[PDB]
Amino acid sequence: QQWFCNSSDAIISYSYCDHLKFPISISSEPCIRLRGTNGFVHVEFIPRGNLKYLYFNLFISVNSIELPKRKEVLCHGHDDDYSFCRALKGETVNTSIPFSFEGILFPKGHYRCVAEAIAGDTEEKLFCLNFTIIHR
Amino acid sequence: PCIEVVITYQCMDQKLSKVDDIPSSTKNIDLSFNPLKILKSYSFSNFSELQWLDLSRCEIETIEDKAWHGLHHLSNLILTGNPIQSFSPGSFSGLTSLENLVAVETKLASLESFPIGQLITLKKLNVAHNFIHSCKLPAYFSNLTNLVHVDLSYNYIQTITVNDLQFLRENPQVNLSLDMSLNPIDFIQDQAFQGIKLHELTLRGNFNSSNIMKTCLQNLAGLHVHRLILGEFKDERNLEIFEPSIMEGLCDVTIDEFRLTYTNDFSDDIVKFHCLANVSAMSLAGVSIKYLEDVPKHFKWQSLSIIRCQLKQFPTLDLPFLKSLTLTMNKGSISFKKVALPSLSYLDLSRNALSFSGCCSYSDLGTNSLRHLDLSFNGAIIMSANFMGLEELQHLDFQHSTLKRVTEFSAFLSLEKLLYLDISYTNTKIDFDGIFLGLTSLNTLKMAGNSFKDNTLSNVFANTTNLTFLDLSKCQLEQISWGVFDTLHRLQLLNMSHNNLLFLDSSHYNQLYSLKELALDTNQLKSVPDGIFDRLTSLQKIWLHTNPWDCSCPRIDYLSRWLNKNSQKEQGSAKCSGSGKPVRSIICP
Ligand SMILES: CC(C)(C)OC(=O)[C@H](CCc1ccccc1)NC(=O)c1ccc(N)c(CCc2ccc(O)cc2)c1
Ligand SMILES: CC(C)(C)OC(=O)[C@H](CCc1ccccc1)NC(=O)c1ccc(N)c(CCc2ccc(O)cc2)c1
Ligand SMILES: *[C@@H]1O[C@H](CO)[C@@H](O[C@@H]2O[C@H](CO)[C@@H](O)[C@H](O)[C@H]2NC(C)=O)[C@H](O)[C@H]1NC(C)=O
Ligand SMILES: *[C@@H]1O[C@H](CO)[C@@H](O[C@@H]2O[C@H](CO)[C@@H](O)[C@H](O)[C@H]2NC(C)=O)[C@H](O)[C@H]1NC(C)=O
Ligand SMILES: *[C@@H]1O[C@H](CO)[C@@H](O)[C@H](O)[C@H]1NC(C)=O
Ligand SMILES: *[C@@H]1O[C@H](CO)[C@@H](O)[C@H](O)[C@H]1NC(C)=O
Ligand SMILES: *[C@@H]1O[C@H](CO)[C@@H](O)[C@H](O)[C@H]1NC(C)=O
Ligand SMILES: *[C@@H]1O[C@H](CO)[C@@H](O)[C@H](O)[C@H]1NC(C)=O
Ligand SMILES: *[C@@H]1O[C@H](CO)[C@@H](O)[C@H](O)[C@H]1NC(C)=O
Ligand SMILES: *[C@@H]1O[C@H](CO)[C@@H](O)[C@H](O)[C@H]1NC(C)=O
Repeated sequence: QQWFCNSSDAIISYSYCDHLKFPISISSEPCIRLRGTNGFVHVEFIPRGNLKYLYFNLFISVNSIELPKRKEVLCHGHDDDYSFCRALKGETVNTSIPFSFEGILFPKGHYRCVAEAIAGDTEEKLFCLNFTIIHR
Repeated sequence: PCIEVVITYQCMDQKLSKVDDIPSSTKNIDLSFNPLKILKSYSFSNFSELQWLDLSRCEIETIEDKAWHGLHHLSNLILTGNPIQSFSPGSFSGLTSLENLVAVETKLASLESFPIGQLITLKKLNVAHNFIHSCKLPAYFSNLTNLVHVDLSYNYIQTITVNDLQFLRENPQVNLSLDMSLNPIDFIQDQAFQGIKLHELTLRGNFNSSNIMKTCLQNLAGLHVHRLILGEFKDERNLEIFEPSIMEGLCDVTIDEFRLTYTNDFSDDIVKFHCLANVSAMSLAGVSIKYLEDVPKHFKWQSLSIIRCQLKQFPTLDLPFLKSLTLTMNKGSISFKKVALPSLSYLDLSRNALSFSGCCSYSDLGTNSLRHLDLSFNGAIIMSANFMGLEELQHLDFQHSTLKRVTEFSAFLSLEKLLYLDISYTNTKIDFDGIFLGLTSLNTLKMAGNSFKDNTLSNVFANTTNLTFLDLSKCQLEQISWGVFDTLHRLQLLNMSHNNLLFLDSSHYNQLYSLKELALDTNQLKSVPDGIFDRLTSLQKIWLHTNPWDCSCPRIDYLSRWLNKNSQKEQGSAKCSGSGKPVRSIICP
């Protein structure tokens, strides 16, 4: 739904979770190649809460097999690395995040990853994405 | 009067005066710590096939002639601590086929009057802790064509001359190892080692001053050693200082393997001394080395071994021909640091209390030909890659190390050629069915001492078809999911003992066509489904003991009858709860 791109070895799309449809625009330049990619994530949204303590709950399934729940912290709340950790509830966020990954072997098939963004100070969900990766 | 062990009789410290209640078929007799005082003749004639004779500390002062008649098969004779001193001619008459003579602390004074010239089968000669003052390799050594080791440790040898080693200069075809340790050597004659070839030369604890050692190593010139061993002991004379220049003489010696043991004084420069540049195997043991950096890139080391040392930092290594790296039993704790060893095929980093953050992929090692990785008995090993670049790996050992994050992805996905994996006692709680994806060649999976989510054996072996050995003992298993063993058509040993299983299910074992050994002991089973073992057509050994079997009839009918017909297969004894009666004895009406 919300956004799709296909790279040399991957079809990558996402949509909002069924239980949470708060809007957010996330794109990738270039389209993620699972063999290894350097680039930027483009994020553009108005958060429903402060990002001072932003972290994520990641629920990953690989070829329909469930991986254990993960928790990943982006903003620790003190001298954080990203400018958007300063953003407040209702403030426009438009940013490009450099990312890079290589050297990992991804299994063939399709993965599901729902990423749930939480404001750690309120424990309230800010948004929720439902990624769908196809590795060919 | 003695103690029958097996064929093997143990008569140690029985206050015996002489060696007769022993069958002629006996092959091992330990007679030590008995006041024998004399070895009279004819004595061992009735031991036609005696192989091992131990006469240590027997207060023997006299060996009569033909005292060893009838021992046409004795291969090991041990006479340690007997004050016999003067060996008569023919003292060793009759001892054919003997290959190991231990004459430690027998007050022996020289090799020239040691009547061993006729023991053509002899291979090892230990004459340590005697009074030998001379290094002369005697003339009759030419008949002893099988002698390959002579131990002259703890004697009074002060000098090595050219004529002492005359026997080896004349016979370069001889393969000999000499142990010179604990000898107060202070002079080696000029050229004394020219044209001399030795397999192993041990020179530990010989030198008290720096300059006597430097002088003596200079006169090693011309020697060819396959293995040279240098060092000192904590409870002995030591060098006040050990400067690397002491080893200048080693540049005239051709050394294949160099081995440094404990030295009271040590500097990290000693191991990088330039005369060691062309050594092919370098080894440190008990060395107080703290850092190993800046090893010259032209060093030709092919193996490197560091045991029981004191490295404060993980070594930075660029040795481009190093094929084997061993770093074990290191004191303290260290954290793994990347290396670039493009020839590395064997890596043993076990027993170091080592932490490894980033395991594992090519960038950690810089080799494409690694086949053996032992990270066992270490600290925390944080998994973050799945062995890209390392697909040639055949042996992987994590035993007793704290694996982290291994259940949060397919950490072994690249290891399609792996044959042996050991994650036993790694504090792993498995809650991911794809934990063993990629291990399609695996033969041996040892994962004892771990646990499973909800104490349930999940479908983790769906794509480990070639498993032949699976140890799941001590995983606190309480039940097994349906179909977990459907694919293991080649499994030969299944150990599920020391769990908390309350029930079995027939279907789990219906396709173990290759199963030879099945261990179900020390669980909580009270019964088994009828016919559960009926398709195990390859079964040879089964363990069912230490289970609270319910022997009420007709419930225990199948098992009692099966255990009786297959009584040769049961190891241990499955017992009825309450009475302790063996289950194979129950006959239902
Ligand atoms: C296979 C797919 C693409 C579906 O998912 C991933 O690739 C995931 C999810 C990425 C993602 C986020 C947001 C949206 C989409 C995708 N990324 C990792 O698992 C990972 C990343 C960096 C690491 N350095 C490690 C190291 C192992 C590790 C394991 C468990 C853990 O809790 C922490 C680290 C892992
Ligand atoms: C760190 C950032 C975010 C920049 O990039 C990543 O996260 C990338 C994937 C980015 C991506 C996002 C969305 C869609 C597609 C791709 N991934 C990893 O870096 C990673 C690292 C170590 C691992 N050990 C694993 C493990 C994967 C794995 C999981 C399960 C499994 O069964 C097999 C493999 C991954
Ligand atoms: C010379 O003799 C020594 C024995 O003193 C041989 O070395 C041994 O080699 C075998 C394998 O061939 C090993 O199992 C032993 O552990 C070795 N012993 C020692 C003390 O190193 C050596 O191979 C012989 N040299 C030859 C035959 O050229
Ligand atoms: C199954 O696993 C158990 C425990 O993991 C093995 O038990 C050991 O057995 C030997 C021989 O009796 C003992 O010396 C050890 O002390 C035992 N270990 C423990 C922790 O009890 C058992 O041998 C395995 N059965 C096999 C491999 O057939
Ligand atoms: C994600 O989408 C899939 C279908 O594409 C759906 O089955 C699943 O329930 C969704 N998960 C969430 C958390 O919305
Ligand atoms: C968001 O930032 C990008 C990068 O500068 C810019 O091109 C784009 O116009 C911005 N969007 C808005 C709505 O300002
Ligand atoms: C044993 O050696 C001696 C001298 O080394 C020699 O004279 C004698 O012939 C040898 N014994 C044999 C060949 O049986
Ligand atoms: C050690 O050297 C000292 C002189 O420095 C000497 O007196 C002593 O005899 C040497 N050790 C032995 C065991 O002889
Ligand atoms: C080691 O080998 C090189 C090359 O054969 C040679 O030049 C050198 O003299 C040898 N000995 C050393 C470096 O001590
Ligand atoms: C195991 O590998 C086979 C290979 O074809 C694959 O078909 C199967 O889906 C795999 N099992 C899983 C993913 O559970």
